[PDB]
Amino acid sequence: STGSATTTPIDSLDDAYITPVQIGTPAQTLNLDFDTGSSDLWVFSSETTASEVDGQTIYTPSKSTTAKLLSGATWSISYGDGSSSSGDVYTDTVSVGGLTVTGQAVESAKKVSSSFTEDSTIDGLLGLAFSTLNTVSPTQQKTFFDNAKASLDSPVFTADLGYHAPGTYNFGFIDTTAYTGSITYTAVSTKQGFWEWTSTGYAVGSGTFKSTSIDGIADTGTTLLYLPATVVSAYWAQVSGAKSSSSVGGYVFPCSATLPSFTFGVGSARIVIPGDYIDFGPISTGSSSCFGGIQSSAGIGINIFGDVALKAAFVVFNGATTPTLGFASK
Repeated sequence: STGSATTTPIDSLDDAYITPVQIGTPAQTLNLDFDTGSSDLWVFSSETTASEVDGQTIYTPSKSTTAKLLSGATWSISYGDGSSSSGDVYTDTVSVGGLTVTGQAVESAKKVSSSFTEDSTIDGLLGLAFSTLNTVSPTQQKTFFDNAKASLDSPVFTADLGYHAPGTYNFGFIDTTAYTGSITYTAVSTKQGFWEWTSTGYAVGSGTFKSTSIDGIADTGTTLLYLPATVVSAYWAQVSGAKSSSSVGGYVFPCSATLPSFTFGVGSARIVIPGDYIDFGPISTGSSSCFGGIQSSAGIGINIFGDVALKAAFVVFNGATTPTLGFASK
Protein backbone atom coordinates (compact mmCIF):
# COMPACT_ATOMS: atom_id res chain seq x y z
CA SER A 1 0.00 0.00 0.00
CA THR A 2 0.85 3.68 -0.24
CA GLY A 3 -0.52 7.03 0.89
CA SER A 4 -0.07 10.60 -0.33
CA ALA A 5 -1.33 13.74 1.40
CA THR A 6 -0.82 17.44 0.85
CA THR A 7 0.66 19.43 3.71
CA THR A 8 -0.14 23.15 3.96
CA PRO A 9 1.57 25.99 5.85
CA ILE A 10 -0.56 27.32 8.72
CA ASP A 11 0.41 30.95 8.06
CA SER A 12 2.40 33.26 5.81
CA LEU A 13 5.66 32.45 7.63
CA ASP A 14 5.51 28.64 7.32
CA ASP A 15 5.48 28.43 11.14
CA ALA A 16 4.18 24.86 10.83
CA TYR A 17 2.41 22.62 8.32
CA ILE A 18 -0.92 20.81 8.65
CA THR A 19 -2.00 17.63 6.92
CA PRO A 20 -5.57 16.30 6.88
CA VAL A 21 -6.05 12.97 8.70
CA GLN A 22 -9.20 10.83 8.77
CA ILE A 23 -9.98 9.34 12.20
CA GLY A 24 -12.83 6.99 13.03
CA THR A 25 -15.97 5.75 11.34
CA PRO A 26 -17.54 7.73 9.79
CA ALA A 27 -14.36 9.68 9.21
CA GLN A 28 -13.63 12.74 11.31
CA THR A 29 -11.04 14.82 9.46
CA LEU A 30 -8.58 16.71 11.65
CA ASN A 31 -5.62 18.79 10.49
CA LEU A 32 -2.54 17.45 12.23
CA ASP A 33 1.05 18.66 12.52
CA PHE A 34 3.23 15.79 11.25
CA ASP A 35 6.21 15.77 13.60
CA THR A 36 9.29 13.66 12.90
CA GLY A 37 10.67 14.81 16.29
CA SER A 38 8.01 13.08 18.43
CA SER A 39 6.08 9.83 18.56
CA ASP A 40 2.55 10.51 19.83
CA LEU A 41 -0.58 10.93 17.70
CA TRP A 42 -2.73 13.20 19.88
CA VAL A 43 -5.82 15.24 19.11
CA PHE A 44 -8.07 17.91 20.46
CA SER A 45 -11.21 16.04 21.46
CA SER A 46 -14.63 16.07 23.09
CA GLU A 47 -12.66 15.36 26.30
CA THR A 48 -10.48 18.47 26.08
CA THR A 49 -11.13 21.00 28.86
CA ALA A 50 -13.59 23.40 27.21
CA SER A 51 -11.70 26.59 28.12
CA GLU A 52 -8.65 25.17 26.34
CA VAL A 53 -10.40 24.72 22.98
CA ASP A 54 -10.49 27.82 20.74
CA GLY A 55 -11.44 27.05 17.15
CA GLN A 56 -9.86 23.62 16.69
CA THR A 57 -11.72 20.71 15.17
CA ILE A 58 -12.21 17.99 17.77
CA TYR A 59 -12.28 14.20 17.63
CA THR A 60 -15.37 12.77 19.35
CA PRO A 61 -14.75 9.07 19.99
CA SER A 62 -18.36 8.41 21.04
CA LYS A 63 -19.37 9.23 17.44
CA SER A 64 -16.96 6.67 15.94
CA THR A 65 -18.22 3.11 15.67
CA THR A 66 -14.64 1.81 15.50
CA ALA A 67 -13.30 3.71 18.55
CA LYS A 68 -12.40 1.70 21.62
CA LEU A 69 -11.07 3.05 24.92
CA LEU A 70 -7.59 1.67 25.60
CA SER A 71 -8.33 0.82 29.19
CA GLY A 72 -6.02 2.33 31.78
CA ALA A 73 -3.79 4.10 29.27
CA THR A 74 -2.73 7.70 29.75
CA TRP A 75 -0.23 9.99 28.05
CA SER A 76 1.59 13.21 28.82
CA ILE A 77 4.11 15.02 26.65
CA SER A 78 6.27 18.11 26.84
CA TYR A 79 7.85 19.60 23.75
CA GLY A 80 11.13 21.45 23.28
CA ASP A 81 9.30 24.76 22.98
CA GLY A 82 7.81 24.37 26.46
CA SER A 83 4.33 23.38 25.31
CA SER A 84 2.55 20.27 26.62
CA SER A 85 -0.58 18.14 26.53
CA SER A 86 -1.99 15.04 28.22
CA GLY A 87 -5.00 12.75 28.33
CA ASP A 88 -6.28 9.23 27.75
CA VAL A 89 -6.20 6.88 24.75
CA TYR A 90 -8.48 5.27 22.20
CA THR A 91 -7.70 2.91 19.38
CA ASP A 92 -9.41 3.72 16.09
CA THR A 93 -9.01 3.64 12.32
CA VAL A 94 -6.69 6.33 10.98
CA SER A 95 -6.12 7.15 7.32
CA VAL A 96 -3.60 9.50 5.74
CA GLY A 97 -3.82 10.21 2.04
CA GLY A 98 -5.52 6.90 1.32
CA LEU A 99 -3.31 4.75 3.61
CA THR A 100 -5.31 3.15 6.42
CA VAL A 101 -4.17 1.78 9.78
CA THR A 102 -6.67 -0.04 11.98
CA GLY A 103 -6.14 -0.11 15.75
CA GLN A 104 -4.02 3.06 15.80
CA ALA A 105 -3.54 4.65 19.22
CA VAL A 106 -5.30 8.02 19.11
CA GLU A 107 -4.35 10.00 22.19
CA SER A 108 -7.24 12.18 23.28
CA ALA A 109 -6.26 15.41 25.01
CA LYS A 110 -7.87 16.25 28.32
CA LYS A 111 -5.47 19.18 28.79
CA VAL A 112 -3.37 21.25 26.41
CA SER A 113 -1.03 24.18 27.13
CA SER A 114 -1.82 27.71 26.07
CA SER A 115 0.26 27.68 22.89
CA PHE A 116 -1.92 24.87 21.54
CA THR A 117 -5.16 26.56 22.52
CA GLU A 118 -3.99 29.78 20.90
CA ASP A 119 -3.27 28.10 17.57
CA SER A 120 -6.67 27.46 16.01
CA THR A 121 -5.17 25.85 12.90
CA ILE A 122 -3.57 22.78 14.52
CA ASP A 123 -5.96 20.05 15.70
CA GLY A 124 -3.20 17.81 17.09
CA LEU A 125 0.12 16.14 16.27
CA LEU A 126 1.02 13.00 14.36
CA GLY A 127 4.40 11.79 15.55
CA LEU A 128 6.82 10.19 13.08
CA ALA A 129 9.93 9.70 15.23
CA PHE A 130 10.68 6.23 16.62
CA SER A 131 8.06 4.50 18.78
CA THR A 132 10.52 4.26 21.68
CA LEU A 133 9.64 7.92 22.39
CA ASN A 134 5.88 7.31 22.61
CA THR A 135 4.58 8.50 25.99
CA VAL A 136 1.59 6.18 26.50
CA SER A 137 1.66 4.43 29.87
CA PRO A 138 1.65 1.69 31.04
CA THR A 139 1.79 0.16 27.55
CA GLN A 140 3.79 2.17 25.01
CA GLN A 141 2.10 2.55 21.63
CA LYS A 142 3.34 2.53 18.03
CA THR A 143 3.39 5.46 15.62
CA PHE A 144 1.21 5.55 12.53
CA PHE A 145 4.28 4.83 10.39
CA ASP A 146 5.38 1.92 12.59
CA ASN A 147 1.88 0.39 12.33
CA ALA A 148 1.71 0.92 8.55
CA LYS A 149 5.26 -0.15 7.74
CA ALA A 150 4.79 -3.84 7.02
CA SER A 151 1.90 -3.11 4.62
CA LEU A 152 3.75 -0.40 2.70
CA ASP A 153 5.24 -1.12 -0.73
CA SER A 154 8.55 0.14 0.72
CA PRO A 155 9.13 0.95 4.42
CA VAL A 156 9.63 4.69 3.89
CA PHE A 157 7.93 8.03 4.08
CA THR A 158 9.00 11.28 2.45
CA ALA A 159 8.66 14.94 3.42
CA ASP A 160 8.49 17.52 0.64
CA LEU A 161 7.70 20.77 2.44
CA GLY A 162 6.97 23.92 0.44
CA TYR A 163 8.32 27.42 0.89
CA HIS A 164 5.26 29.62 1.30
CA ALA A 165 3.34 26.88 -0.55
CA PRO A 166 1.81 23.44 0.00
CA GLY A 167 3.90 20.30 -0.18
CA THR A 168 3.48 16.56 0.24
CA TYR A 169 3.94 13.66 2.65
CA ASN A 170 4.14 10.29 0.88
CA PHE A 171 4.08 6.88 2.55
CA GLY A 172 5.43 3.72 0.99
CA PHE A 173 7.04 5.09 -2.18
CA ILE A 174 9.58 7.58 -3.47
CA ASP A 175 8.17 9.97 -6.09
CA THR A 176 11.08 10.23 -8.52
CA THR A 177 9.49 13.27 -10.19
CA ALA A 178 9.58 15.31 -6.96
CA TYR A 179 13.30 16.08 -6.84
CA THR A 180 16.26 16.92 -9.06
CA GLY A 181 19.50 14.99 -9.34
CA SER A 182 20.03 12.08 -6.98
CA ILE A 183 19.08 11.31 -3.38
CA THR A 184 22.09 11.11 -1.04
CA TYR A 185 21.57 8.74 1.86
CA THR A 186 23.24 9.13 5.21
CA ALA A 187 23.40 7.07 8.43
CA VAL A 188 20.89 7.46 11.26
CA SER A 189 21.31 6.82 14.98
CA THR A 190 18.06 5.83 16.68
CA LYS A 191 19.67 5.85 20.14
CA GLN A 192 17.75 8.94 21.29
CA GLY A 193 14.56 7.97 19.40
CA PHE A 194 15.04 10.63 16.71
CA TRP A 195 16.01 10.68 13.05
CA GLU A 196 19.50 11.70 14.13
CA TRP A 197 22.25 12.10 11.54
CA THR A 198 25.54 13.94 10.94
CA SER A 199 25.88 16.74 8.44
CA THR A 200 29.29 17.04 6.82
CA GLY A 201 29.49 20.84 7.08
CA TYR A 202 28.21 24.18 5.89
CA ALA A 203 28.73 27.29 3.82
CA VAL A 204 27.39 30.83 4.18
CA GLY A 205 26.30 32.49 0.94
CA SER A 206 28.92 32.13 -1.77
CA GLY A 207 31.60 31.39 0.83
CA THR A 208 33.83 28.35 1.04
CA PHE A 209 32.44 25.12 2.43
CA LYS A 210 33.59 24.27 5.96
CA SER A 211 33.97 20.53 6.48
CA THR A 212 32.85 19.76 10.00
CA SER A 213 30.59 17.12 11.56
CA ILE A 214 27.28 18.47 12.84
CA ASP A 215 25.10 15.90 14.63
CA GLY A 216 21.42 16.80 14.62
CA ILE A 217 17.85 15.65 14.07
CA ALA A 218 15.56 15.91 11.06
CA ASP A 219 12.50 17.45 12.69
CA THR A 220 9.48 18.50 10.66
CA GLY A 221 7.77 19.71 13.84
CA THR A 222 10.34 22.43 14.56
CA THR A 223 10.06 25.63 12.52
CA LEU A 224 13.66 26.86 12.49
CA LEU A 225 17.21 25.60 11.96
CA TYR A 226 19.12 25.32 15.25
CA LEU A 227 22.89 24.89 14.94
CA PRO A 228 26.01 25.38 17.06
CA ALA A 229 26.73 28.94 18.14
CA THR A 230 29.93 29.07 16.08
CA VAL A 231 28.04 28.24 12.85
CA VAL A 232 25.18 30.61 13.63
CA SER A 233 27.56 33.48 14.43
CA ALA A 234 29.37 32.91 11.12
CA TYR A 235 26.05 33.14 9.26
CA TRP A 236 24.74 36.33 10.89
CA ALA A 237 28.12 38.06 10.65
CA GLN A 238 27.36 38.28 6.90
CA VAL A 239 24.18 40.31 7.53
CA SER A 240 24.81 44.00 8.28
CA GLY A 241 23.17 45.01 11.52
CA ALA A 242 22.26 41.48 12.64
CA LYS A 243 22.69 40.75 16.33
CA SER A 244 21.67 38.30 19.00
CA SER A 245 19.00 39.83 21.21
CA SER A 246 18.52 38.31 24.65
CA SER A 247 15.26 40.25 25.02
CA VAL A 248 13.77 38.93 21.78
CA GLY A 249 15.23 35.46 22.22
CA GLY A 250 17.65 35.06 19.34
CA TYR A 251 19.21 36.62 16.30
CA VAL A 252 17.37 39.52 14.70
CA PHE A 253 18.26 41.49 11.61
CA PRO A 254 17.15 44.67 9.85
CA CYS A 255 14.11 43.89 7.74
CA SER A 256 15.77 45.90 4.93
CA ALA A 257 18.55 43.28 4.61
CA THR A 258 19.04 40.80 1.81
CA LEU A 259 19.87 37.47 3.49
CA PRO A 260 22.59 35.14 2.19
CA SER A 261 21.85 31.49 1.51
CA PHE A 262 23.01 28.74 3.85
CA THR A 263 24.34 25.42 2.58
CA PHE A 264 24.51 22.20 4.59
CA GLY A 265 26.33 19.01 3.66
CA VAL A 266 24.83 15.55 3.29
CA GLY A 267 27.78 13.31 2.61
CA SER A 268 29.47 14.80 -0.46
CA ALA A 269 26.18 16.44 -1.52
CA ARG A 270 25.01 19.95 -0.69
CA ILE A 271 21.57 21.36 0.14
CA VAL A 272 21.17 25.11 -0.40
CA ILE A 273 18.69 27.04 1.74
CA PRO A 274 17.86 30.30 -0.08
CA GLY A 275 18.22 33.47 1.98
CA ASP A 276 14.49 34.21 1.80
CA TYR A 277 13.77 30.96 3.68
CA ILE A 278 15.66 32.40 6.67
CA ASP A 279 13.37 35.46 7.03
CA PHE A 280 10.71 35.07 9.74
CA GLY A 281 9.48 38.63 9.50
CA PRO A 282 8.96 41.46 11.99
CA ILE A 283 9.47 40.56 15.65
CA SER A 284 6.17 42.36 16.33
CA THR A 285 3.66 43.94 13.98
CA GLY A 286 5.10 47.02 12.30
CA SER A 287 8.66 46.49 13.55
CA SER A 288 11.65 46.90 11.24
CA SER A 289 13.53 44.25 13.23
CA CYS A 290 13.07 40.81 11.70
CA PHE A 291 13.50 37.41 13.32
CA GLY A 292 16.12 35.04 11.94
CA GLY A 293 15.43 31.50 10.78
CA ILE A 294 18.85 30.17 11.82
CA GLN A 295 19.34 30.22 15.58
CA SER A 296 21.74 28.80 18.15
CA SER A 297 21.11 25.35 19.60
CA ALA A 298 23.25 26.18 22.64
CA GLY A 299 21.23 25.18 25.66
CA ILE A 300 18.82 22.99 23.65
CA GLY A 301 21.31 20.16 23.90
CA ILE A 302 20.84 19.04 20.30
CA ASN A 303 21.06 20.54 16.82
CA ILE A 304 17.74 20.60 14.96
CA PHE A 305 17.30 20.53 11.19
CA GLY A 306 13.79 21.96 11.31
CA ASP A 307 11.50 23.17 8.54
CA VAL A 308 13.87 25.95 7.39
CA ALA A 309 16.37 23.26 6.36
CA LEU A 310 14.01 20.45 5.38
CA LYS A 311 11.85 22.55 3.06
CA ALA A 312 14.93 23.14 0.89
CA ALA A 313 15.05 19.39 0.20
CA PHE A 314 13.13 16.28 -0.71
CA VAL A 315 13.69 14.14 2.39
CA VAL A 316 13.43 10.36 2.65
CA PHE A 317 12.81 8.82 6.04
CA ASN A 318 13.88 5.24 5.39
CA GLY A 319 12.47 2.92 8.05
CA ALA A 320 14.20 -0.23 6.87
CA THR A 321 15.71 -2.55 9.49
CA THR A 322 18.66 -0.18 9.63
CA PRO A 323 17.08 3.26 9.16
CA THR A 324 18.71 5.94 7.00
CA LEU A 325 17.86 9.46 5.80
CA GLY A 326 17.96 10.65 2.22
CA PHE A 327 18.22 14.22 0.93
CA ALA A 328 17.80 15.55 -2.61
CA SER A 329 17.64 19.03 -4.04
CA LYS A 330 14.36 19.99 -5.70
